[PDB]
Amino acid sequence: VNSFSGYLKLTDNVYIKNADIVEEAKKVKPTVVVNAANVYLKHGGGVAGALNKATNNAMQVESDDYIATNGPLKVGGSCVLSGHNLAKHCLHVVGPNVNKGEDIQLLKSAYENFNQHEVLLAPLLSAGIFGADPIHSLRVCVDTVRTNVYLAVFDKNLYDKLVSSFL
Ligand SMILES: CC[C@@H](CNc1ncnc2nc[nH]c12)NC(=O)CC1CCCCC1
Repeated sequence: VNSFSGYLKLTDNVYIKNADIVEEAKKVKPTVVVNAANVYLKHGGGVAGALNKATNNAMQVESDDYIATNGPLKVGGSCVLSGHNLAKHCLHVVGPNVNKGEDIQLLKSAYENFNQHEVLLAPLLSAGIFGADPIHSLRVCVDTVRTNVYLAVFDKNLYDKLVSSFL
């Protein structure tokens, strides 16, 4: 038993809710919150800008030191950093950004990072400002992630469409 509330059950291991990931994080304080990152860990908008704003920019400061030491992430890759005031850890995961021309096949690789963590609070990768089909992202999630994932979808209208089309 965990502390996530009002999630609809999609599969054995995938749950979904119409919620702002920042508000879910602040209420739950999960072990892992997933950030929808880019390779430079420049957290400007969408999930990344919203989480970073909620950390008072501490996420960005930590991320800049990470990049200065390690260089950019790979598309499809990830790193574990602090969750600051939102979670124990933040798993920064880079899904492909279709609005930049990146291979959508890399979305499966991105979701594979979730399997290194038993339970995660996460957004829909590559969707929203990253430009990919959200129904496809949810499908890849369900077909790739084997650990327990609690998906927070910000847009109400999209959430209704995702559930109603899941089948
Ligand atoms: C589906 C991914 C999600 C990612 N963004 C966020 N996901 C969770 N919590 C967040 N808090 C702040 N941003 C958050 N984007 C949205 O839902 C917005 C809709 C995308 C399609 C077109 C209509 C808008």
